[PDB]
Amino acid sequence: SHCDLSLKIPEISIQDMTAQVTSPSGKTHEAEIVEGENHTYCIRFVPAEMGTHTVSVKYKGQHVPGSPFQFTVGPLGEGGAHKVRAGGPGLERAEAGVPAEFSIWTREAGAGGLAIAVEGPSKAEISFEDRKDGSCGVAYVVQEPGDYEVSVKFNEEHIPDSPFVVPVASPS
Amino acid sequence: EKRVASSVFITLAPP
Repeated sequence: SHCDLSLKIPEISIQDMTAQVTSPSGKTHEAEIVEGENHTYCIRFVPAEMGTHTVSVKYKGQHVPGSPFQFTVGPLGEGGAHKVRAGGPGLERAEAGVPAEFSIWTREAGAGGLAIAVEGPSKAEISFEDRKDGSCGVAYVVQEPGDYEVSVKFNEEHIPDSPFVVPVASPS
Repeated sequence: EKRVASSVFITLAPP
């Protein structure tokens, strides 16, 4: 019942519209389109996979303005972001140009989608290390000093203590 | 004071 995307588009008709959703695996599926109040169309998809999905929306075979759109899915209402924990120096303080490292423990949440975002005065390079011990290593490097926000989400819900505010100094 | 986003997603498998 969540409208994964809504589009207000005048003087089209639903029977000539198509909404094709591509999942992260590359699988495509046809989304359900329903017309709400106004000419506001609700596009709904029941996802089998977590992560950002793409939707192409066409009227009479032509992309609408904005297409392709994307949307993210989750959470599922079953737990579970609250069972993930993250910690380490890279969530406390860092230095510009120097890998800021931390771990994420995801084993209690089980299967899903883990998103790591870093926001601030430069673009982060992010590294992921799968470990066979139930934990993930993450590292990021940012070029510019400043306050960064580091977000860790499971199925698009922030885990405990996310977002982390991280002061990044010039190296010393 | 410019602010940019960088984000990565990981598919987590059943344990």
